[PDB]
Amino acid sequence: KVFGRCELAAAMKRHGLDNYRGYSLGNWVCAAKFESNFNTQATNRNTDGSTDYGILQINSRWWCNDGRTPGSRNLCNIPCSALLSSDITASVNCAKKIVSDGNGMNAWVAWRNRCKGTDVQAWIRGCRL
Ligand SMILES: [Cl-]
Ligand SMILES: [Cl-]
Ligand code: NA
Ligand code: NA
Ligand code: NA
Ligand SMILES: [Ru+3]
Ligand SMILES: [Ru+3]
Repeated sequence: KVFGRCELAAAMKRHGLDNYRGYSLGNWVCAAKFESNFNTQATNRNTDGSTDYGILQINSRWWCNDGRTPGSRNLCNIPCSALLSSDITASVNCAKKIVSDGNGMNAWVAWRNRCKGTDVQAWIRGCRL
């Protein structure tokens, strides 16, 4: 599923991501924009052999099981394919664990490089929320 901007903002809010660990909704929408262009089916292989999955590009090195990332963990206790669903529940619940791990949203390199310190509220501007 390719979400609309305001559609994803609303789904993220319903799932409790708005202001989760202090990160306003626009931060999450901005991260999803640059990680996946709002496409739940996005996958990308990393140089270390792990793969990133879903709207928030969650990595198989630590967070989900894909059966092909040696020495990895599955800290969200989910198959990585669950992060590709049109229903964002699995991605949101796993993202909550990631953002609580110590470094906040810096876990998402694209958030740090493209959203952090910008006017992230623009990503939810105009949305009925
Ligand atoms: Cl915001
Ligand atoms: Cl980047
Ligand atoms: Na957009
Ligand atoms: Na894994
Ligand atoms: Na594996
Ligand atoms: Ru850690
Ligand atoms: Ru930890």
